[PDB]
Amino acid sequence: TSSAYNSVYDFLRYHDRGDGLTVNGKTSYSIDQAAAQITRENVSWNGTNVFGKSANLTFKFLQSVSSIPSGDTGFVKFNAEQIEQAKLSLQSWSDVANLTFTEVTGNKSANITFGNYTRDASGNLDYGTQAYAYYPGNYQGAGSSWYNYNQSNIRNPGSEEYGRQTFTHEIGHALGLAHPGEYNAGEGDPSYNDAVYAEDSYQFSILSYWGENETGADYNGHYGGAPMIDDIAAIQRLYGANMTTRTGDSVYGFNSNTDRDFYTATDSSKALIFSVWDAGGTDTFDFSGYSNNQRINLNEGSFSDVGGLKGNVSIAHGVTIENAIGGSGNDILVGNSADNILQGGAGNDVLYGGAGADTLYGGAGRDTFVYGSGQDSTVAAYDWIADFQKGIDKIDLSAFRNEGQLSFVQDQFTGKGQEVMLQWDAANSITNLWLHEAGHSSVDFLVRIVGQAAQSDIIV
Amino acid sequence: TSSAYNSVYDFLRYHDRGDGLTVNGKTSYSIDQAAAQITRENVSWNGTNVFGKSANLTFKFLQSVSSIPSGDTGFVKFNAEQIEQAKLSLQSWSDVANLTFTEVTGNKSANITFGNYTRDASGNLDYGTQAYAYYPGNYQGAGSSWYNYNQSNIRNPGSEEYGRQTFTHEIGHALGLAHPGEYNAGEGDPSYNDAVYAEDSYQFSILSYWGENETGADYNGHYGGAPMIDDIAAIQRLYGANMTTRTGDSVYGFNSNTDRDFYTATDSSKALIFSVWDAGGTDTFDFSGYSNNQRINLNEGSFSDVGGLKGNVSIAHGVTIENAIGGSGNDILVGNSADNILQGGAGNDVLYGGAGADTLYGGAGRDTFVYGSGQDSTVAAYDWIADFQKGIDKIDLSAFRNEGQLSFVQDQFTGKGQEVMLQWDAANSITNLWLHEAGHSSVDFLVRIVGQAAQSDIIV
Ligand SMILES: [Ca+2]
Ligand SMILES: [Ca+2]
Ligand SMILES: [Ca+2]
Ligand SMILES: [Ca+2]
Ligand SMILES: [Ca+2]
Ligand SMILES: [Ca+2]
Ligand SMILES: [Ca+2]
Ligand SMILES: [Ca+2]
Ligand SMILES: [Ca+2]
Ligand SMILES: [Ca+2]
Ligand SMILES: [Ca+2]
Ligand SMILES: [Ca+2]
Ligand SMILES: [Ca+2]
Ligand SMILES: [Ca+2]
Ligand SMILES: [Zn+2]
Ligand SMILES: [Zn+2]
Repeated sequence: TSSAYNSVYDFLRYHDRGDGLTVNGKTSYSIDQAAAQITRENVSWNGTNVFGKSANLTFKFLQSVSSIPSGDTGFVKFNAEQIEQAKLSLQSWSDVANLTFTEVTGNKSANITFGNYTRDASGNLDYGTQAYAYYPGNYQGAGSSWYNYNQSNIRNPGSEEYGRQTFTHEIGHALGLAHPGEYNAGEGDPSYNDAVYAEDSYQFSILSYWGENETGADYNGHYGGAPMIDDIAAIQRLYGANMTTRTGDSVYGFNSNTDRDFYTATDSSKALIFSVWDAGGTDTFDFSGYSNNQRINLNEGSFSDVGGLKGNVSIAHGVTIENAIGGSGNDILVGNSADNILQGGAGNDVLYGGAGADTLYGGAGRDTFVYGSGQDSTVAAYDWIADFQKGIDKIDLSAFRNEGQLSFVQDQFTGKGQEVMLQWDAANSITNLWLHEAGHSSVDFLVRIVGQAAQSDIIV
Repeated sequence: TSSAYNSVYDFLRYHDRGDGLTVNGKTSYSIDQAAAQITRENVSWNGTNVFGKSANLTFKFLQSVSSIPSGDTGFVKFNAEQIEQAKLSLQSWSDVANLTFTEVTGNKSANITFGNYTRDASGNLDYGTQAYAYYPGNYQGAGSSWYNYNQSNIRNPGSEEYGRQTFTHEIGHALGLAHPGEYNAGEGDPSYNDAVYAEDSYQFSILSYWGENETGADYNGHYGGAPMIDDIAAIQRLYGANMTTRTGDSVYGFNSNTDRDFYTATDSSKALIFSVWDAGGTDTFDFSGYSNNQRINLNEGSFSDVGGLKGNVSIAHGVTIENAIGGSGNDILVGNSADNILQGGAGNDVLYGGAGADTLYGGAGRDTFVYGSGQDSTVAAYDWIADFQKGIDKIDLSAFRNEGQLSFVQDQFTGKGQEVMLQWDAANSITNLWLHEAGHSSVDFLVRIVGQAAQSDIIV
């Protein structure tokens, strides 16, 4: 098999997990096992051991306090930028789980509160700690979240990414989520070594303490400010999935119509770090503004390498994303079982539509359109390649070698199977590529091509 | 399991074939085995043993003859109605296989010719025989077809359905197709008993000699005038499939946009008998004008009971039809793995979307929406039921009993699995039906409903 097919084969297994694997010498958890681990405290605003139940919550920016439940002192109320960013974090949660958030003021009590502190119980300045929060419950301070105003990232969460991230994280605790493992700041000096399972890192959960690098991802110094894939599954386990979110045709990345900063890149220097939740419609990963070689996977639960980062984009369980556009780099685009439109852009790209009737544009450059199986392009649901360049692009059928090397025939099939034919339709200017597969009584594989193709453009 | 689910279960297996079955005490052939049997003469206009190769053929209405190759005499040329109907038959073939037909006149030779006879070699009137034709080849008379002008059905093929049928049949021989079994008129007195395989009947092949009744179908005295399912597979085996036919959104039945008489019903007294070939687009079986209880299946290779007939509609191998509309009768509509829009119409209908994200309208009456498995409506590709009537329609989940009887919960899942919940979204007026299936760690089944539904509308 060619390296183009191999490159797809391996990318499809990027960050495989669960199923009794061991990664970094640790036990590997599936999304759902990570999610049960994150929700092990079994507490939510609906009570203890209540799962799959939605909730309507209130939140409040404290303007003063009689005391802070941790004993810390030097209260300072949220400034305008902290308020705007905290609302974005809340929205990043209610986007994915069945939660509503409504602000209250004055003397009304609230499920989730926000406030800063600046000193410890002794009255001494604290410039060391970052933030903390209290689980849902009926006790004094339940749901309250607290942030160290002496940290610039907390004062400026809109310009310092760790601040927004910290907001999303502490709100997570305030909704009932725990760290993926038993560890907390102030309690010795834990590390990724103490992780219960391999996927305990920022790549999978912003509830983690560990950098995405511990799992092989690399965000180049940036912090995603929104729930990651296992966070989404966890919060949904507690409160149910939100099926009203972005149910129209949604575009993520460049030219985004999400009105969400963490899904939006406005120019090539923007870093994207997100796990997408999308509840309906025909959706596109538009990564067209980057020049880096990217690897984009549209399979649910899978990770992509976008914009020069590694493992920075994923798609949540229960989500189907249909289209992808690469950039000017040499990209790999992998579709899912749906009907996908894949656009490689400039650069020399590898596109794989997988199952379903996909429509493929290699764009400029020397592109390869890869078929891993007869089920990729059946007659009943055939692929189109819409911009094929004779003598420049390639169609890769090397995967079929596993059942006998395919041979070309000019205009008739012998019946021995494992033959490929190109047929030119002069009236429409379409080339039909037919493959009569071993074990098939009828000719069941077809890719239609808008343009001419030569025998030497087909890799067998 | 309910009788609604059972009714779907059985309909899905209507006319099962191949796979070592025996039907009517005979060996059952698959479409492809029937097709190889029909093409056993191994001859086509491209020569002997040439398969999968397209052809550009000519045809001619003889105006006189020096002799007729069978020895029959009393030549009479085609009349205007025979010419129009013969062209429709030719078109019914070139619609499905990669053939073009071009008429020639004067002294030019032609691949396929048409002419009538009226007497035998002795010069005596023949009012008994019907028609015959000669296989492709290089010999004198190859491809010629001949019809008995003393038969009113041959003179009036536009008003007498057996005439048009006979045209399509003899043209079949002229393109290289044989009877499904070794038998021919004049050669003793063959019958369905002599059939090599069970599916040798008009239900499957208009090359057959045997009535559709021999296989349990019933066309109420009508004759389909176009290639049936195994005829399509056969002709495509010889000449390749025609992928340019009806590649837009095509509607079959009432309100048809096919401009084909055999796919078109203009009012409720019209009988439909067809096997559809369609090479692309989003297509609809519109059977809305009938009052009979109908059973409509959108799976490729499957048969339906339409307009009060039995087994009169099928879908050819390699074809995907997406939508169906029933009539005022009590119908069953079965979808395929694609995203299907199913409309039951009036009457009490059973709809089953099967896999994919389907959108279902029960219409007037007491309708049942049936789910046979978790894969029918995953969160990633969920069904909509768009006109659900609380207290009138039903959603049938009885199939899930096979893995434990489903129980209802009001607003939270226990985690034991096999529970169903209805959730009302007041802001949008949508009810979400969630099913947490045994063996699933997350909640993976969802049907969304435009309208209210009661617990007692769900059949577990
Ligand atoms: Ca969407
Ligand atoms: Ca989608
Ligand atoms: Ca590219
Ligand atoms: Ca696909
Ligand atoms: Ca390219
Ligand atoms: Ca190209
Ligand atoms: Ca495909
Ligand atoms: Ca069509
Ligand atoms: Ca279609
Ligand atoms: Ca009906
Ligand atoms: Ca379906
Ligand atoms: Ca109905
Ligand atoms: Ca109804
Ligand atoms: Ca479905
Ligand atoms: Zn924490
Ligand atoms: Zn015959």
